[PDB]
Amino acid sequence: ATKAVCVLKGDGPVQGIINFEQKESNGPVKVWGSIKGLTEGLHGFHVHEFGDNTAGATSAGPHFNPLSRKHGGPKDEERHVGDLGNVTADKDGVADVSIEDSVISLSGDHCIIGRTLVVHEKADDLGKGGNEESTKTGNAGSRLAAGVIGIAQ
Amino acid sequence: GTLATLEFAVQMTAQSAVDAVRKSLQGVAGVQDVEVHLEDQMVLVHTTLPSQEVQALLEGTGRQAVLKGMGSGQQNLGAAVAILGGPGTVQGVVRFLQLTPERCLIEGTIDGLEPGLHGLHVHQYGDLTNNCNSCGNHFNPDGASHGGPQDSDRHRGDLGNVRADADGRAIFRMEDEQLKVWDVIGRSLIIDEGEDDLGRGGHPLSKITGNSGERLACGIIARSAGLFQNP
Ligand SMILES: [Zn+2]
Ligand SMILES: [Zn+2]
Repeated sequence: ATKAVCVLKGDGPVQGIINFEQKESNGPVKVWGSIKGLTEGLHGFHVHEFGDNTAGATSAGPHFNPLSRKHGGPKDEERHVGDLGNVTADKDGVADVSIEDSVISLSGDHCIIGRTLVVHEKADDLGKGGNEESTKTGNAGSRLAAGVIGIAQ
Repeated sequence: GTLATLEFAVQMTAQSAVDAVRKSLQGVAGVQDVEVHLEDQMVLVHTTLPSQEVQALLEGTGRQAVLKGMGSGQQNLGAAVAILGGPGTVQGVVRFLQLTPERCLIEGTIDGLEPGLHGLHVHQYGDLTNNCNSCGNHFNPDGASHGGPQDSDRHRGDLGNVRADADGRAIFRMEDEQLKVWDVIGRSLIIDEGEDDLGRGGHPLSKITGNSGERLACGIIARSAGLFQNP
């Protein structure tokens, strides 16, 4: 698929819509959109291995990771494929997301379609946290909102 | 139907918990094998029942039970789930399991429906920005005319009808030989307001949508774990 979209929802006030576009085969993926109702600051932003959300993050699996790496930031070479770092919310709680990424794709073995996108509570420490949980989830805390990434027209 | 292996994660510390769990499943209609693992906190269940029912049977005996995996014995060809929902009272969970390269088990439980036949369809896009209205038309890669599950000339997304009982619950389990799990990952599953006439209504929308009225609920067909893939 050439485009994709995700509608992030949660229990709290956090909600958002995220678009994906990939015009080149295995090319960069434009990730743009907006999330509102966040606290001001950096919020972890990750793609999970599965899109099953029948039991929350349990059924969602760990961070999408077909190359069995440890957690890093988007610009790190040692990263999970689903590691898209932090989005930044403004004083009004609005994070305007604008990202380019070539490790994720909308086709092939890094295809993120069918998988859960999550916006997290705290800042993702980008694998540099000095303890085991930093190499797994990046210590971003609990799930504020999520949705399945689907195919768009 | 075909046998399906369900991998449940069930909490059970004592040996008395293992005995309660095994008793609730063993000797029940449509449950071949049970295979409890105390060390791994796991219960494999070979069955022809819906997963929603086998989950209720486990949960009915005290301890909680989450479904973590789905296959058909020993290579996982593809598993998926669609959580139905939106603005109305309709909500449910439908699971897809690719049994063989040419056969797919679709199985689910849906509540909040008016008693009677409701059409069920895989639509082409998984775009929920305008809820079900943004999901596009019935998934039709072959450029076919609309039909029912029995018609070989049908849209690949055509799953016919689903009967809601007097309590508004609609349980079903079916195998489809044209729909493939990884052909529909990221697309949407939609349940409709009324009956799918299966192309046979003589109405302008009969050969397009089956004239089943408004879309009530819909979800994106998401990737889920096969057996032992999510620990
Ligand atoms: Zn990660
Ligand atoms: Zn159709």
